[PDB]
Amino acid sequence: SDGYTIKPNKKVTYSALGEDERMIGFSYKDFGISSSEKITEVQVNISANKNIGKYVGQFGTSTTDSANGYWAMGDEITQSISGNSGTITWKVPSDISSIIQTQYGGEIKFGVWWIDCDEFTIDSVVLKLEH
Repeated sequence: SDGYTIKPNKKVTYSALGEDERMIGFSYKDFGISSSEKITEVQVNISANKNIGKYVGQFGTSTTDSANGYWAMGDEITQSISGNSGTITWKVPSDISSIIQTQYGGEIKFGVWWIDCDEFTIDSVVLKLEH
């Protein structure tokens, strides 16, 4: 196949997150992804009880690269969502995609550096695969 979805229904209140808690992690094992498959894009679908407004954040991922601490982050993303639901997309760079570690507890992390609406729900996280 060409992708996997999880539906965590995870409520997040940005203002209640500590400085060390702003990256929300999901284990790759929850998706059912094979170690043979390469991720090209991650989508986070969110909703709120009011207009979402601006999100600023970054994604991070476990990797197999021991010399770089088994971890990589993507570019900062700024996105404005005008209504009560929307999608944040990370286009994964090829050099990161080639070393993502889905096994042995590897995680994809969704960093929220700011969000105008404060409280929101992560309705789904979608991995899109190279094909």
